[PDB]
Amino acid sequence: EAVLNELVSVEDLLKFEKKFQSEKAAGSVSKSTQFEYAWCLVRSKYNDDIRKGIVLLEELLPKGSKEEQRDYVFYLAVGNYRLKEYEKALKYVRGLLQTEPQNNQAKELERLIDKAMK
Amino acid sequence: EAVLNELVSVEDLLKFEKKFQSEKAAGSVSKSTQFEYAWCLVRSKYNDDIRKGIVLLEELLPKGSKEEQRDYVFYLAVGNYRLKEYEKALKYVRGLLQTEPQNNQAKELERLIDKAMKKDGL
Ligand SMILES: [Zn+2]
Ligand SMILES: [Zn+2]
Ligand SMILES: [Zn+2]
Ligand SMILES: [Zn+2]
Ligand SMILES: [Zn+2]
Ligand SMILES: [Zn+2]
Ligand SMILES: [Zn+2]
Ligand SMILES: [Zn+2]
Ligand SMILES: [Zn+2]
Repeated sequence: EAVLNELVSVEDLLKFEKKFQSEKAAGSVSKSTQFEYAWCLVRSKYNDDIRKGIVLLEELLPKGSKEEQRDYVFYLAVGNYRLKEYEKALKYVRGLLQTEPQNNQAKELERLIDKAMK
Repeated sequence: EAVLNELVSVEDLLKFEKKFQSEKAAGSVSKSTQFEYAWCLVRSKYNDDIRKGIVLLEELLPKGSKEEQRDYVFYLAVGNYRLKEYEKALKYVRGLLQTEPQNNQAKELERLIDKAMKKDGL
């Protein structure tokens, strides 16, 4: 239920933030640590987490491989979709559908963005 | 959020499945990859995925360090809670509370398990 979703999310966000702030103090944030931190931020209920999570994914975009960039663009569309930036979230998932046309998860996300605009 | 949570779950579950199957074909499966896959499995909508995630966590339990074992025990309690293995979920969350008495997440999880048992008539 909602209480269980809150418990697991708090456990993950508390661990990933502590791991992110520790590597940031050491001047060496790995891409996995920054991605998992932004992954929890874009799934948060509050906008100042979603905005922060989108910023972290934008920084990882010019530093990841083509397979890693697809996972970043997917959650950039998810993050902007939850910030009601529907037009920007569409160009992210459409550009993702150009390289993976048969991605059922990305194709279904386009439906949510389209139904939100309509 | 219902359709959106389904999308994020399948996207992560498919990504870590391929990374798990690739390392499995290589012979060696790292603890980080096996944990991340099991972490998504115990959070899936379907029960068969949750059971597979519990098995992967049971294999990592005797291997990991004391800090890694706390995360294994925490999600072993979450997985068994969703499968309504209540007494099994209690022994895990009570074991984590033995080493961390001030863990509000495990303390609230123990109350959640207790509520679900009374709602189910046990
Ligand atoms: Zn936070
Ligand atoms: Zn707020
Ligand atoms: Zn906040
Ligand atoms: Zn806030
Ligand atoms: Zn927050
Ligand atoms: Zn498959
Ligand atoms: Zn992860
Ligand atoms: Zn702990
Ligand atoms: Zn107790």
